[PDB]
Amino acid sequence: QQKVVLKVPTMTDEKTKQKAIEAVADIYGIDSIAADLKDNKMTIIGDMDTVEIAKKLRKIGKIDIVSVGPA
Amino acid sequence: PARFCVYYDGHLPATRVLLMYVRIGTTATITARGHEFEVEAKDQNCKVILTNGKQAPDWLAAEPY
Repeated sequence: QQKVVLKVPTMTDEKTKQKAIEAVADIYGIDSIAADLKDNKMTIIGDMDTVEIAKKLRKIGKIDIVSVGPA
Repeated sequence: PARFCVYYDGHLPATRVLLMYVRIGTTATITARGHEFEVEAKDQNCKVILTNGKQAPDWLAAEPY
């Protein structure tokens, strides 16, 4: 059970926030996905595989893994 | 058919701000407007439900996805 914080610089409005979330929303073991335009921050909590998260978001754009740790 | 409840600040599609996707059958804490709201994504109807059983703020909206 982990909390993953990403920077997803393509999130600049509601449409691009939703696109980013859609790229990860089928990953097994996600419980929640938050996204904030403020610091282009996406927060994923679950027992999913962070490597899959990274793989799926690369098709969107250049993302950074900020943190991975216990939820 | 739905897997998440999607929570927004605002109910009008033109202006609402998406906050969080919450897997149906789980609870999650949303931070909005300077406060924390712990919601339960109960089922595909995605009623807005606070875990304390109190009325959620009227601006908090949810839709299934």
